[PDB]
Amino acid sequence: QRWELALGRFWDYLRWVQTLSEQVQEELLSSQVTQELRALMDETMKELKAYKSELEEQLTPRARLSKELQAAQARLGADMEDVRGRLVQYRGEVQAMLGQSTEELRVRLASHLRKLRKRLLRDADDLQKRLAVYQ
Repeated sequence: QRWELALGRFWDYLRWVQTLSEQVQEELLSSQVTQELRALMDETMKELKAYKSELEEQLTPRARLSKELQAAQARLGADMEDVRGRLVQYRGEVQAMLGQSTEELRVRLASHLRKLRKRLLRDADDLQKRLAVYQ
């Protein structure tokens, strides 16, 4: 699916960001990372909505699976939005610290991202299965 490929590009970027290399940190504090993740997330949600709408339009006279599918869409979007939000929060916290060690913040950020990756795995799988049934 187009939306699955767009989600793949989001994943590809997130796996690099997780490393929290000094290059990642440069591009996080400059806002390049959060700008790019926003673009990747918006494309994923745009393609997912377009696909769902095409399926919708293909159907005849399920009404419950429809609301549960809307919820599965929303969960994926919320997962991606929370990845971005954690990275924006990290940047704001570092700006506030006058050059002192960030190490504790990066350990906490890395943990938030690992938990979000588990959620992304399960929420995308649920959404894929639900879309296939809906079709």
